[PDB]
Amino acid sequence: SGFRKMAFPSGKVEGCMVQVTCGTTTLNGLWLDDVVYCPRHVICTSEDMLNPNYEDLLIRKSNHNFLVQAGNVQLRVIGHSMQNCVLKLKVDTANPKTPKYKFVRIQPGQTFSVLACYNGSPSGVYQCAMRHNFTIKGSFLNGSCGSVGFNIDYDCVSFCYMHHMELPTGVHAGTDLEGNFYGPFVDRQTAQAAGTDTTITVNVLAWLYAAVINGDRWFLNRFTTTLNDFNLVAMKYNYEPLTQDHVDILGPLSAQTGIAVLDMCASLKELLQNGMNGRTILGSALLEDEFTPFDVVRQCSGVTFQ
Amino acid sequence: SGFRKMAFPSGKVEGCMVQVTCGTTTLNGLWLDDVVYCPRHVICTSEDMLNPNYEDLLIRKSNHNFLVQAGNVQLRVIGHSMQNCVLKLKVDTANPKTPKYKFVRIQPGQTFSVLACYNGSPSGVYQCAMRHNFTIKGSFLNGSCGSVGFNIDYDCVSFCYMHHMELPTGVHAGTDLEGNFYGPFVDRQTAQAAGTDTTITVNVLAWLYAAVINGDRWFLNRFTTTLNDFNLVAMKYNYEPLTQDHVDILGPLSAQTGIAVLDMCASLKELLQNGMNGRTILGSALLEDEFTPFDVVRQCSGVTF
Repeated sequence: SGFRKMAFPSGKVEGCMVQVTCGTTTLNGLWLDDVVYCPRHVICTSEDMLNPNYEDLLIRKSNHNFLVQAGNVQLRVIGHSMQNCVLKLKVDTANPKTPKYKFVRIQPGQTFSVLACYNGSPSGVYQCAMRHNFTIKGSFLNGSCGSVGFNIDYDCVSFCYMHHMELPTGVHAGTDLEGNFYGPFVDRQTAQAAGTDTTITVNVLAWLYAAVINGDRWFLNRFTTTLNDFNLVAMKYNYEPLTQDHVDILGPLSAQTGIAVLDMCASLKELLQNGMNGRTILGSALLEDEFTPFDVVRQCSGVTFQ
Repeated sequence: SGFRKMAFPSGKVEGCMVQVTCGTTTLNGLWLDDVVYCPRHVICTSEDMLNPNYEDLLIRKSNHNFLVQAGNVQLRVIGHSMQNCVLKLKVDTANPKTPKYKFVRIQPGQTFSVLACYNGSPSGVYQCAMRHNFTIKGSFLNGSCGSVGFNIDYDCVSFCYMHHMELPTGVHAGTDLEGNFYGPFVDRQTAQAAGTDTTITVNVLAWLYAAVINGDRWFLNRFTTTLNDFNLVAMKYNYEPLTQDHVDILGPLSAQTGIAVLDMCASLKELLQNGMNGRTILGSALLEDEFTPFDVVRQCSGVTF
């Protein structure tokens, strides 16, 4: 019993974190095979950060200008290239700790674990959702640039995120491991602000199922609804439209509890309009939207990894 | 910036979990050097779960009654002894991934990370706190017995909890790594029930300071209170009483923000009286009590680690 927000065990990734230094700036890198991956704004200075010329600044850099430390050991750089917003440093040694991995790009609403690091050292791990405005609400202090987010499938690590910057509202923005930003952001010291966010409706439903699985059920009612009636209510409360697809991923939970998806939907729409009656669900006084359906299944059936 | 419920990286503990089987019972064990630790109820059968005589049960076991597997590999048990409610199995191989570690016993309000495991394999990692009724509100399924709680300050792993059982209310009870239960609980399937759970006041106050550090200000007021008057009010909301030691502990955060501890107590008292008015603090719509003053400092100022 019980239900916590839960991250993937981080061991496979802590073996990959290194420290990267270019002049006065030091940040984190991801050492896989013989390549170290890190944000390309490491080559920047404070002077040319309002308008970087990243191709221009790169070639002028020597392979020995980049200093890569893995713990007490130094890594010689024998080459570099830039892929979108990610720098790649070729080193002469393969990482003996490289796990099975693959680079994936995630969809808004999907969750992942973040390994926050500083000076190449893993500091903490936590669970984030890719918000619909393509930010994540993380916890990142100065020097956490280059920290990575990931999921684990069986024994394959899926790297989905690499941290680049903080937005003025305190939310965070980054790229996939191929250097493409999530959302309408750029890595320049310019003025940027996240779009308007929406509740990940399917995640709220999954969380309500997790509450029912755990015996927390005061919100269930006798009513049902349809996609059309629900969505008209959802827009006015700034909720993501519930598609036919969403219902089918909720299938397993709809089976294991005996509450149909449109049945659960009528409970959620009542909570939207009436409120929570000063009560809590799963020890929360707000509708939690950072648990995906797979997160609830993985946690309420005990999937383990390697 | 930002503030999240954060766990320690789990790699150092992942290298230590193994699967321990006795008869038809399988749970998790902790493999450090040449000892594997696990809950001693792994040696119970179904006839010995109301009033098990563990000394009697254990002397009847041979080393070959215990199957220990680290992944693909079988560990040969060469001895066994009992320390309070924890079994210790000596094996012929020290664990090559044993980290630097120690065993500590924690006090209520303290937080730690939990590496939940099944059949010796990690399923996930989350943060917990030891409540004042000496339970934790974990997330455990059947087969999670033997999972451990830990902190990693610097490079030393501090093991402070091993999971033994779930109580009829959904909460969990366990031991330190010396086999002593937290609280009045026993590893018997007899009727047991958690004492009243109080809100961990010093942690709430710490979280409110973390909010101010992060820029939240809407809940501040111009009142201050005495320590006695605050405890009279907070008691009525089932809050833990605040001692002078707690006031000292909040001193550093108090200095960093400029808000006196007793003046933040006045803010908490008002929040209990009016609730949140639909607003949030640090992303939450209730008052969080699972962050220590130490947790707040580590996350809000330099952590590195």
